[PDB]
Amino acid sequence: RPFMCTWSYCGKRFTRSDELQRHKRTHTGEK
Ligand SMILES: [Zn+2]
Repeated sequence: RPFMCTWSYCGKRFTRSDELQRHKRTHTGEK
């Protein structure tokens, strides 16, 4: 699965691109 978050500290792979969008959406700060 070519879906991995860029957050190194995160250390978690994904199966859907949408996940990273929303998950990363709150990886830091708040936005
Ligand atoms: Zn992540």
